[PDB]
Amino acid sequence: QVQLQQSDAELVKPGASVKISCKASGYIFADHAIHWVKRKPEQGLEWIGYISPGNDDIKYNEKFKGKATLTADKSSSTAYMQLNSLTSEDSAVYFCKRSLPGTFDYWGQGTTLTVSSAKTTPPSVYPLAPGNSMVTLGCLVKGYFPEPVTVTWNSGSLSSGVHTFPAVLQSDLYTLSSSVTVPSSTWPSETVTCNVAHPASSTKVDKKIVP
Amino acid sequence: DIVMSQSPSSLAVSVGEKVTMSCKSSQSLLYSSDQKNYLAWYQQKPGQSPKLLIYWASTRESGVPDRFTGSGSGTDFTLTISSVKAEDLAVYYCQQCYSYPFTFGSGTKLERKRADAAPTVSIFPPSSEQLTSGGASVVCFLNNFYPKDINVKWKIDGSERQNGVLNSWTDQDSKDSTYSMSSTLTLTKDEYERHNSYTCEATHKTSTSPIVKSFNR
Amino acid sequence: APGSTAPPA
Ligand SMILES: *[C@H]1O[C@H](CO)[C@H](O)[C@H](O)[C@H]1NC(C)=O
Ligand SMILES: *[C@H]1O[C@H](CO)[C@H](O)[C@H](O)[C@H]1NC(C)=O
Repeated sequence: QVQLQQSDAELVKPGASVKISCKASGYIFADHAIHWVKRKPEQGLEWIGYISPGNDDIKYNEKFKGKATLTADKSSSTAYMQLNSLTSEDSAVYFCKRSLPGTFDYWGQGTTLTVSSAKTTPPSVYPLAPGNSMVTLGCLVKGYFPEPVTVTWNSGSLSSGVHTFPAVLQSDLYTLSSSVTVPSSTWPSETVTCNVAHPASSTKVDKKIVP
Repeated sequence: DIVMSQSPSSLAVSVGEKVTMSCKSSQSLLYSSDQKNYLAWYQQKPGQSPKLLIYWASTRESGVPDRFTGSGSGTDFTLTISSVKAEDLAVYYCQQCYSYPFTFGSGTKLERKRADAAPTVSIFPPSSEQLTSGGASVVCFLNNFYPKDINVKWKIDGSERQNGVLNSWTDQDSKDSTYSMSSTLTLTKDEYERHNSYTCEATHKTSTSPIVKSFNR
Repeated sequence: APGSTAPPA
């Protein structure tokens, strides 16, 4: 019944502004303040401020005064947060949430903000073959932007002993590797393929692992 | 500003056993007019919104299981899970609600205890394709070990190498509760071709001596 | 205010 529906993920350049929305339904919008909370990897949760649309009361964390603007449109039951002069420090998940901790506590689904100078870039995929009863192979997935990518092995049918590692950032571009472990008998006598998909560029790479 | 402190940063818990988590405030959160502590506990699981578990230090929010209990007063607070379940492996944050600005602790992540397991280590030369385009990434996988603490050391021609090494750690595996790690040494083709011997060494509590994997180009 | 909900301090 009660919902806080946030706007879609945002990807922007450093120095840009963004305005995130939070649409309330299933209750009377004016009855509860909307607080904004930043969830940034390795920086837990941080309170930004609130707007109380019923009495037009707005309060900011001092750190965000001059950086964030909170508004509300009562006619559309929507709260907004604008962030200006964006840097990579602003990359995070932003939540709107209702009221104080207690009975009315309720959260939006979150909006991801990525701030980067990089251009959308498909991955280059490089096969990893070795220089035991089991053998490990891999793929190196280099130079893509933005997240995410998905990696499968033989189209998902090689499901076991797969590890796809969190990407690391290098020159504004992401790189990761994926490993798969198969029986020695099956490789190289059978073909092993890593299948990389990058939704943002609509790209699929199928790279065969050659001994 | 009230400073909230949580320890430990993460905790390996035995499923089915009790866990206790601590939170400390730099200032008392006890309001003398109503005798309530303005302290809340939140759970967050990856890709999900925070969920309120506890407010006023000890009041359980609606739809929160009875195995969750908040206690304490003033500056010293505790969240207890009796008989922790796999679904409770998550990050727990305390938040003071006593004054603006609202401030949270840095969180306690619950991970699952299991038996110790040595890593499976494997090293990979750069692909001829990568070399043709002028690059040389040498990749080492340290797969399916427990516990999560591990040290990797690269050696080029017997000599320890620190620069150009990028490491990446998986979150705990949801099936077997192990950890994995990738260590990538990134060189230019020319740098790579100046040396002959590449070694990845992993030290883990499961052995006194390192697991050593190498190749010669 | 104490009327409208807010933190106590
Ligand atoms: C306090 O709680 C009431 C509902 O009981 C409203 O949600 C009000 O907006 C809350 N105040 C703040 C500052 O969020
Ligand atoms: C009432 O005022 C307080 C400030 O004292 C907060 O703005 C709160 O959000 C308001 N409550 C409602 C329901 O608008």
